[PDB]
Amino acid sequence: TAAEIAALPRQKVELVDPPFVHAHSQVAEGGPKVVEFTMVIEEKKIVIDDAGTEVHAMAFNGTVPGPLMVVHQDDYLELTLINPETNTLTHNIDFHAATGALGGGGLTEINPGEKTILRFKATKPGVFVYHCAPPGMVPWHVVSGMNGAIMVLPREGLHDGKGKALTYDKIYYVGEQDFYVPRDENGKYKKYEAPGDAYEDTVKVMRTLTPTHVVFNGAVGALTGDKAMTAAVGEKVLIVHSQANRDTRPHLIGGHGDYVWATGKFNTPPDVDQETWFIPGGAAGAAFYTFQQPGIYAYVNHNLIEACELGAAAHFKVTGEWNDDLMTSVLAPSG
Amino acid sequence: TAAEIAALPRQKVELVDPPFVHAHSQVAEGGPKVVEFTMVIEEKKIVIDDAGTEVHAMAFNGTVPGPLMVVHQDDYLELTLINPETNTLTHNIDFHAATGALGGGGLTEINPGEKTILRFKATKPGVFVYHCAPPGMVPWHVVSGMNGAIMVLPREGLHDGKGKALTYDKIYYVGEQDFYVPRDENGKYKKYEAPGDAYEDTVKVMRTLTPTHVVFNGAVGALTGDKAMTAAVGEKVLIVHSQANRDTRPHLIGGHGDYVWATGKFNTPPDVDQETWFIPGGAAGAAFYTFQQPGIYAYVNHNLIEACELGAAAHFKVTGEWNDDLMTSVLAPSG
Amino acid sequence: TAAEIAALPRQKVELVDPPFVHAHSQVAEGGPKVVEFTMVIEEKKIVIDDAGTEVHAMAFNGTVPGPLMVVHQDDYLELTLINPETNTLTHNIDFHAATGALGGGGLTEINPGEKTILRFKATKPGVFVYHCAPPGMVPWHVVSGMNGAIMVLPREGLHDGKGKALTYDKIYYVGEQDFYVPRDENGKYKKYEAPGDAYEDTVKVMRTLTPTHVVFNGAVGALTGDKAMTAAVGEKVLIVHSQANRDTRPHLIGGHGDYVWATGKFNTPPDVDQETWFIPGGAAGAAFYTFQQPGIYAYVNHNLIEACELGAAAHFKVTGEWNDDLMTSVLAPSG
Ligand SMILES: [Cu+2]
Ligand SMILES: [Cu+2]
Ligand SMILES: [Cu+2]
Ligand SMILES: [Cu+2]
Ligand SMILES: [Cu+2]
Ligand SMILES: [Cu+2]
Repeated sequence: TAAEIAALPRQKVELVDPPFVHAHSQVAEGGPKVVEFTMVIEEKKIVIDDAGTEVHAMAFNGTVPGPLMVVHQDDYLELTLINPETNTLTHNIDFHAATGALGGGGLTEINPGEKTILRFKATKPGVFVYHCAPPGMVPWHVVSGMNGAIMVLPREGLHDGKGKALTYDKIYYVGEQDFYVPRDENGKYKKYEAPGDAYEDTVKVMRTLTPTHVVFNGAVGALTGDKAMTAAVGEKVLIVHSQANRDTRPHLIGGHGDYVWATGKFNTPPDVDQETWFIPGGAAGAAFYTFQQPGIYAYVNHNLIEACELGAAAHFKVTGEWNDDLMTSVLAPSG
Repeated sequence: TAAEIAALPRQKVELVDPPFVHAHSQVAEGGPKVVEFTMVIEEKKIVIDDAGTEVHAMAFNGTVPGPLMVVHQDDYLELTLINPETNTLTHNIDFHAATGALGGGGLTEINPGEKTILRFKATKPGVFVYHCAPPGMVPWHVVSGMNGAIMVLPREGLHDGKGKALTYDKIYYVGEQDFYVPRDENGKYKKYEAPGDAYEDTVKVMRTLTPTHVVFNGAVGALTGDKAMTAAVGEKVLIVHSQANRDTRPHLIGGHGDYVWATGKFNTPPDVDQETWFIPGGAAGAAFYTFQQPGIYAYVNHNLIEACELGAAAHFKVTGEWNDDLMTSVLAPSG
Repeated sequence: TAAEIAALPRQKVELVDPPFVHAHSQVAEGGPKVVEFTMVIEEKKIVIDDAGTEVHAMAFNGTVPGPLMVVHQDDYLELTLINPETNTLTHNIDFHAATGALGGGGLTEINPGEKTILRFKATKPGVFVYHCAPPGMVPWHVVSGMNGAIMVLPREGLHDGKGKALTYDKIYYVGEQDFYVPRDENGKYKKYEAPGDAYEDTVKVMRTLTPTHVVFNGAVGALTGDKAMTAAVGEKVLIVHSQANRDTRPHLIGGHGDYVWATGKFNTPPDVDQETWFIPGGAAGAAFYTFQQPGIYAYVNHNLIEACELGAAAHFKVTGEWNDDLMTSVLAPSG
């Protein structure tokens, strides 16, 4: 009822940049809450590869992907979305988790200099994409990086197909972005003064359905080297993966997805013992794995051209003790 | 036996043009029936976009997609298929729902001026693609629009994964078509005086595996404006979706798939609470949704380039009262 | 322990060429074993189409795909991998079935003239891709044919979703391969006299994400005509299908997938009554079907351009008596 909603507790949360995730509890603390987030939209030039290739990103909270928001089923998510006067374009937000008004898009169209506050009830548990979607320019905003995900945890937290609690020690959010960067006749990537300048050239590339780059966390190598994700043997990790526009097929090289909600929806029982899972464009999925071996793992989109040539590869650096039962080199490489 | 089959009641059905579906009962009335359908194939020029782009379509019942035929499990589907002498090509039909002879393809090869009658037992419940498949010319016929779907309902109607009856108030059939239209050196679509004139140029485009157009009900915007699908708050709608040649990833913008038979087969428990489902090329799927919010919804292939640039977008106009518990604008776009 | 493993029975298994599979028991013979395989890597020219197009194949056991290795859950797979001096490249192996060191890749890097012996515990039941993945050269080896699959059977054989036993009479392994063959200025496929000579040209084609050829068992027609797979009405057949780099959507034309482990993993219950299933790039899947009709069946990737234009089509030739209840030509094609 009116009073019931009015009387619910309100709680502000500080966001953190992907692949890290803000403070949350797996089991819901008490009854339904109105969980409050604020994101400022930033239009800005980003460098997406080691050749200095530039995109005019359109970035929720200044990042590609935008940050993971975490709430529980039947909480309310209340987003203040801010479009500073320094931006050039109108923006909005479509939460796939939400019901009504084009996911919120119809209620959140903000010009530069405007802000809005949207509340919705998170009625369905799962990981879900969100993305900007201005009428008439939807894909251009999405493929300029204006997308992220949220997670709506069951109130009792995660469970396997038998209702046994699944509790992660850490969580990472990998947002995968297909970029479409115009090139000149000499094959060199083009640069533009303002976002709108690139519109016509970019749509032409979009229509080929062939990304120039496919990247995690906004750039080639963003989650490799000193920025590899980490775990220890014995540690239970949840990996949330989203792709707002194009299919992907995540794979943990050297590992598995012990439980994978490939559709991203927690009331759909997870697949198990997965090698390579599939997330369609416009969706998020989640994989749960318990690390068994130390070492460097690669986490990839298993179209290995996309992974190795186009940028869709991350690493995990895992500490701990080798398990010779699971794997051993009986004879090391030799003549 | 032939004698028992001959003793079964016949029902002659009048097909209707997609996205509408001929009158049927969700729960089968009586025992197995021989359900009779007739379709005339029409080779016809169709306009697929607002610019006036033309395709020489090959159209079951004169429409792209072909109409949805509805029977119950263990009914027999008896199709009279006619290839009028005004056509120039040989045609046939492959029913994915059928068992033997290349889905019926082997038994239904008809030249212009010929007809045939094929009967098959609908032994498996689900939605299934049908399409033309003439030896040596299979993809050309299919991507010229010569495909549709059937639905084989369980005799006891639909149920969810857990024995709850699911009874829809209305059903729509969205057929999605990838088209491969040749262009001139100035990037303008080519027209051909005869279907044959288009062939070589079309196979070249087909080889790029990149359609020029991806459309619902035969054309860009075919299911928008005054041809939008309709519903009301509280109404239960089944959306059957097919793609005979190429993957798709349906999404109801502002909604969900409450129950999605993503593989299209009713003995495979549906996924639930879906944001974006996946239907592989050569299959049909179905989603069941109860509308909770009024207004415009877009229904899209959620590669948003395919939706917004290439044509794969439809609308639903939904009447009724707004639910502020589910979503509200706390603060409308403001300075 | 190492001692306990050293004390387990060793079995030497002899590999057979796809699509055939080496002798095995569906239900496990005795307790865990160390199952021993040996494969020599062969770099050779293969001809992949009727125009005499050549690929520099990198072939496990001299075939594309490499052979299917069959073990049971909690057996040990011990592979001796040999890289002869007649080869020019460094190679390794990543088993998606294995846990640690990039699936074995980190421990199996062998130059020509070298060999290695890897052992891993097959802890998860299912069909799983394996492939070469040399640092810095991963997609190039994979798309040159350096991949296959293994099957790790549940010790008690296959069951359906309800633990009812599923026993096949025949098993076939179909390896699907996307090839990226460079062309000259006139659209002719290029030939090279060393694998390395083709590298740069191939990388350029790979980056289009558009294969020039998509084939089964290494070439157009490799599993059609005389080389059709065979079955009889009433026989239960398991069809294993893998694709190491790119999505596929298998379909048995005239048939179905009665049970389909679309993810390839046996602890994930199978989909049923399938028309067309989906296997993401980097994975294997398996379909079980009981033939009910005799004749030619086509088994395809149901992107029909990929099947009929690019080469992704096989045949089954099935003996037996026609079932007129299932399907009958009521009226044969007639004027
Ligand atoms: Cu935007
Ligand atoms: Cu969306
Ligand atoms: Cu036809
Ligand atoms: Cu088909
Ligand atoms: Cu290799
Ligand atoms: Cu791999």
